[PDB]
Amino acid sequence: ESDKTFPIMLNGQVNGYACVVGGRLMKPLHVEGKIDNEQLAAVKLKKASMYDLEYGDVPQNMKSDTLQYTSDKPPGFYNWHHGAVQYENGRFTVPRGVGGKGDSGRPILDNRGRVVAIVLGGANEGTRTALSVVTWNQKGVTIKDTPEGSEPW
Amino acid sequence: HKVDQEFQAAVSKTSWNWLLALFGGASSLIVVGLIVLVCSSMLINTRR
Repeated sequence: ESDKTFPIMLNGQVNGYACVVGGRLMKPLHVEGKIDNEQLAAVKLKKASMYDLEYGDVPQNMKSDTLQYTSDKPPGFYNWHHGAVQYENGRFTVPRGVGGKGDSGRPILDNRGRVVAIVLGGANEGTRTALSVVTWNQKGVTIKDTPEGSEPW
Repeated sequence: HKVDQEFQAAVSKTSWNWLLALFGGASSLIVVGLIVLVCSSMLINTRR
């Protein structure tokens, strides 16, 4: 996480995190700010409105050292910056009160240290916090899982 | 002149054919564009 995950600043405040996956950088569109790394500041970010996220091709030096996405998602518990995140019934939740605004774009990690989703927002459901996250699929399909009342962090 | 000059008839059928072709090409094109947009919306709805 620490090596390959760059905050976005705004007036000196972090309001999200950007991730370099599969040789390409990604950042969420609802957050507005300045990327920390200067080398990635010059990347022209192609915007995909449906995914509320911009993607770009990282330079040669950093294209070798990137996180890998994954498609297979054995249901259960998954790693995250704020601990273990729980997956069942095609939905990602966390114990309530964990995570909040400015945590957008932090990747979801698996056991072998590979990315399975990127957190975009949350809905606090009292017992837990439903997380609106973009995910992959078996058919190589990118899907924007968003629970009812999704609040884009 | 023994007859008044109208408009709806005082245009040659060949000229009418050309004019209709150049006016209907754009209409067909915009129809195809709307069709493609609708098909794309159905695909993106299905594959979300």
